[PDB]
Amino acid sequence: MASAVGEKMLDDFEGVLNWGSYSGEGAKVSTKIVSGKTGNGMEVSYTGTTDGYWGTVYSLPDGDWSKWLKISFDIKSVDGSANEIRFMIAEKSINGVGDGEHWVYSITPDSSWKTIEIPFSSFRRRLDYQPPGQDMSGTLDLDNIDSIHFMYANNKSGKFVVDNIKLIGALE
Ligand SMILES: [Ca+2]
Ligand SMILES: [Ca+2]
Repeated sequence: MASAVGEKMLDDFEGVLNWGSYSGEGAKVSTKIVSGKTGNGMEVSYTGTTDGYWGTVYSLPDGDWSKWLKISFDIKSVDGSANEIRFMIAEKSINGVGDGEHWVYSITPDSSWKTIEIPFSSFRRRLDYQPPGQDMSGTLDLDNIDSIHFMYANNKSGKFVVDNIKLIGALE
């Protein structure tokens, strides 16, 4: 730890890749490390179909960040396209099986680097799909997070880079 601003880095891609990519049923993925907005970055590549799927997954060491934190990441498009993607956040189960609640938000990139900061206040529940070992609170609980997922939100192809994935929070 360093005795400064409440900013907490999560990932910055300066070491070996540590994310869980997947696709299927006529949809496809490809993924590797690159040069990023700072030092190294990660680049992903996707191919869609109307009923197929693609995504990639991060496993947190620490999963409470309530009272005042926001998230921030840097992103840029390497197809030039403004492809529609979504985040999904899984909450902890009160039973200790699977997940407790599923929360979503859709976003779009640009052809130059963008610093996407989100206050967590923009997310909603996944409406047709939720887990059985649930909390069902209608509150996204930054006391008790389980995992985070990047996912398809469209059926076309696309390619992009990401870096600088952190929590932010100060008086400024
Ligand atoms: Ca970096
Ligand atoms: Ca909840």
